[PDB]
Amino acid sequence: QFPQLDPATLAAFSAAFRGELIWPSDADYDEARRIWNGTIDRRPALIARCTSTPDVVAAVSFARKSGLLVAVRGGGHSMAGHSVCDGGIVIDLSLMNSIKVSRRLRRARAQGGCLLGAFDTATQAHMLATPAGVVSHTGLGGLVLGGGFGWLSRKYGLSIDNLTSVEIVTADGGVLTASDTENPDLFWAVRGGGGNFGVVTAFEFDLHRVGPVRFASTYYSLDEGPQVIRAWRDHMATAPDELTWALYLRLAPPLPELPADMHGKPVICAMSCWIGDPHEGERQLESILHAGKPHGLTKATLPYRALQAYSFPGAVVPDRIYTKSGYLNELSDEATDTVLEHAADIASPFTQLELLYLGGAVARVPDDATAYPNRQSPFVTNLAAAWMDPTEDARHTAWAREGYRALAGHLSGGYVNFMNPGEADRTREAYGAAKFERLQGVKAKYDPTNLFRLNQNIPPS
Amino acid sequence: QFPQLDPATLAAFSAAFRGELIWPSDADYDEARRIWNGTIDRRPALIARCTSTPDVVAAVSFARKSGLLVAVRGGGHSMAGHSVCDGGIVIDLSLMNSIKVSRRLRRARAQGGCLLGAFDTATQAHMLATPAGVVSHTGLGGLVLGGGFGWLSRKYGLSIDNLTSVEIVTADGGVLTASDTENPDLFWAVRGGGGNFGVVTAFEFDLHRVGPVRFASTYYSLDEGPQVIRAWRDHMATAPDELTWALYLRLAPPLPELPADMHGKPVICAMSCWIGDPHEGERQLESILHAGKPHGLTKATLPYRALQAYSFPGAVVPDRIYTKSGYLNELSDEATDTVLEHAADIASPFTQLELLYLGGAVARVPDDATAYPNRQSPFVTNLAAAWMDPTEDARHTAWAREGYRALAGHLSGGYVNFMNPGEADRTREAYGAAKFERLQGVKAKYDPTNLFRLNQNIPPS
Ligand SMILES: Cc1cc2nc3c(=O)[nH]c(=O)nc-3n(C[C@H](O)[C@H](O)[C@H](O)COP(=O)(O)OP(=O)(O)OC[C@H]3O[C@@H](n4cnc5c(N)ncnc54)[C@H](O)[C@@H]3O)c2cc1C
Ligand SMILES: Cc1cc2nc3c(=O)[nH]c(=O)nc-3n(C[C@H](O)[C@H](O)[C@H](O)COP(=O)(O)OP(=O)(O)OC[C@H]3O[C@@H](n4cnc5c(N)ncnc54)[C@H](O)[C@@H]3O)c2cc1C
Ligand SMILES: O=C(CC(=O)c1ccccc1)CC(=O)C(F)(F)F
Ligand SMILES: O=C(CC(=O)c1ccccc1)CC(=O)C(F)(F)F
Repeated sequence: QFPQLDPATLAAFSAAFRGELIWPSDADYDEARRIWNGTIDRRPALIARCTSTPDVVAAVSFARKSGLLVAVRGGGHSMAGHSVCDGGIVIDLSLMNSIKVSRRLRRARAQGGCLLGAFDTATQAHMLATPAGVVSHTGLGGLVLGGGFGWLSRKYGLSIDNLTSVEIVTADGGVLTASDTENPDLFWAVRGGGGNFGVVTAFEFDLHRVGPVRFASTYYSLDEGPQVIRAWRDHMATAPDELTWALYLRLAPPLPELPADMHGKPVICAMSCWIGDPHEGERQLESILHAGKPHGLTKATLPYRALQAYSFPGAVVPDRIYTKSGYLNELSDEATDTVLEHAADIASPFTQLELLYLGGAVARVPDDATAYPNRQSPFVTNLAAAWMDPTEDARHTAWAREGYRALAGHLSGGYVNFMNPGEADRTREAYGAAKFERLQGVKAKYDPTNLFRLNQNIPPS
Repeated sequence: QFPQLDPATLAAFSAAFRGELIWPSDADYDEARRIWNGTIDRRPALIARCTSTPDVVAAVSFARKSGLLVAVRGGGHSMAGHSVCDGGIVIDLSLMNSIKVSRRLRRARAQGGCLLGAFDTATQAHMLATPAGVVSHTGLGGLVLGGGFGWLSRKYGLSIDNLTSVEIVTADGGVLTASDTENPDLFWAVRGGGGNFGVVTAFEFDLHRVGPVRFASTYYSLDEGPQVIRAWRDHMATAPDELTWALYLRLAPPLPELPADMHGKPVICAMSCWIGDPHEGERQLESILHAGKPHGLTKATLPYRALQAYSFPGAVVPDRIYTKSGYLNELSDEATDTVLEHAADIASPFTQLELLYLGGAVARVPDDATAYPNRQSPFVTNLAAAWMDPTEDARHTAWAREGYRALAGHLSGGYVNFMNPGEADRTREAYGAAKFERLQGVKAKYDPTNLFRLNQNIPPS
């Protein structure tokens, strides 16, 4: 926490760095070191808030020279706690939030510290968008490096499927460009390979015109769980790419649109949207809403920016979280029953057992085209425990691990961006052997000393 | 646009500036010089995209030494076209979008180029907010310096009512902090006096906790205008601060929630929200939704960030705009009829005649406490023509001027941030004589040469 540093290499860093430095003695240190996963309580020797690419070069080089463990932070959403370290340096990108958008080229260049909501605001000024995650204050950086999925993904692919280049700072302090035509081996690896290869300071995306979206959210009783889940699974198998429909098993929020009868009881929350014409969307959504008897139905026609901002309306931000996630190639009636049993046990009002259906454009990309594994598995399930009181940690964590073990014969792979702090050992199985090995080769080339290891780490071959 | 610059002056600027320059021969120049108001077609000698406070110091000094007319650009929303100039320099802040939020202090520091949606994203990560306008890609900078109102204003005031300090670069290249206790004269003047005093590079705000908001929008036939507008004005006179209710008279958008037979015909779109508990909001919104026969009702409980992203769901971004706006102290039956007559003539599908009710917290601040005038007028009307085809300019512009002139006996003052490119002469009546004199005094002190004059301009002394 107070390691001895070399005064000469500290002063050279300071001279070369235009951003802000936050030391352990500083008033803002305890807030600056907090990340969204509040179970993670670590104490860096230094937080370096970078403001440009040359800042990130100076910070990488200073870390390498001084032997400080490197954490990189974009939006601080790491479910595994990777964006903070004990006794090392946090290369904190959160002030590097600039976005340039060309309407004529349908292109955006976003800095590596952007939040999604900043990005979506900027592109939507021109009625443009590209796929990203569903919660606005997530970081672009970590989300994209792992793949990135959300409402636009069935239609337009993963975030990475719209990424045309990056600017990246490597472990040796060099600044590279990677694209299809420049360092393409690195360009393959960053599209799914996390922060293993360097600090991405700029991302360039192709964009799509996305106008108003018909959206619906409704809640179903768990008494109708099997019918509603089976309807969802069957429907999604043949659904237009334009339809996205997700199920969140959770206690019913105390909202005025729901009867007070249901508040605080486990329910299915179904969220759906039509990426396309809203009149068509109204027809499509009406056709799926009666999977069970709907309660607390909200339907609206939203700019895409508002769809992105919608998830989720609650009164309190959860402090502590723990997640267990995997993909499924099929969701059987037996797995459905398992999901429903484990959902009925949910204790916290912030916890959700999520059932997502990807496929569509995501699955049309060939498997070997990027480092993102599992494109062909259309289901994702995430036991997303969240709560407030640290004395409850063992109970919440146990719930998520029990549900995972019960589902484990159905599950395959894992999204690197849903891994928890204990899941370092899941990397090889997440990627599979052929991808894991190709990534190790890229690692050997670009980060042979594994300078960047606070991630779902790929050691160099 | 191709002026002769001094090589020593230019070189000095180059050495001190770390942002991006855009020259007239560059491929991105025509896109970079476009502003939201597409009727404004100007060709600067240089666009300087600043990335830091020192960048702005360098651009200001360069402009002063070179005699280049200065445009300052935040989000580019100027109804008057002030953020681009022929032959001068645009000090372009749009890459200065960083925001730091302290949850524990309930404070945000935001750079002068931020978009609202970026700010709201950042504060909402903590369930915090402060008031700002209702269209997410508006710039923070110009909106705040003229006062800044939106959904949170009846409860929490203008943006400026939550401002605690600014960092500002003045005409002589100096960097100052202004606050209640530091350069307080300047701090008075920036709260409502526009960009007249310098380039604001950072704004610091107090924040509030703002959880889910109950929201409604519904459309009434314009045949019910008399009763709807009467209900609105009478209800708002005694309404809780928590209620905000605005009327947009427009052609009905072709949305699936509306019957096809109302598409494209004159209606009143009413939008309302309760800033407070959502069960209470449901009861309050239900009580006002029958001002006329409601059609196309949308009711939702939204995160405040989604409320901010909502305005407005349309499929096309209007290229050309023209606004005429004023305040009213009261809204008589005869003014009501005048508005309704003028609204029945609307031609473009993007044009709206807006009727806002402010009051609440905005009117509880003493009139002399900031440079914002007209606090005690609760009504704002804005004839906001918007269209696509340049051959239609004379027609749309006439509609707006005609409605304004018909209302002018009822109107007082004017919001500087709704002024059109032809309204330079409205500055003294907008502020009133005492405020305008005090502002000229502050101007003589901080901008004695009127270097910053692309704004609703206050000449010194
Ligand atoms: C509430 C919430 C909702 C989410 N929803 C979705 C969703 O809808 N879809 C989805 O796909 N994912 C989603 N996620 C998961 C998310 O993709 C991961 O948590 C992601 O890693 C977050 O990125 P970040 O920059 O915010 O996180 P951080 O904790 O800052 O970083 C995560 C990892 O990326 C690295 N990193 C970050 N920025 C850079 C960079 N610029 N260059 C190099 N390395 C970098 C870090 O070193 C770390 O290894 C969500 C997360 C949260 C917490
Ligand atoms: C679609 C739309 C919706 C709007 N809705 C609302 C609303 O709900 N509420 C409301 O109050 N207003 C609203 N407005 C009006 C708005 O407040 C003004 O248009 C505002 O001036 C825009 O600021 P900007 O930075 O985007 O514009 P710009 O055109 O970049 O700047 C406008 C003025 O401010 C100066 N300037 C900008 N940034 C700075 C800075 N950092 N320091 C010094 N000078 C600066 C410029 O020199 C210029 O004089 C809206 C505008 C638009 C176009
Ligand atoms: O739902 C998500 C995951 C998701 O990406 C998604 C959700 C709906 C539609 C498309 C994609 C965010 C979330 O709450 C999580 F906890 F899982 F992280
Ligand atoms: O009509 C508005 C709305 C506005 O400021 C407002 C709207 C609702 C509540 C409080 C304030 C401004 C705007 O976005 C426009 F450009 F059209 F003028």
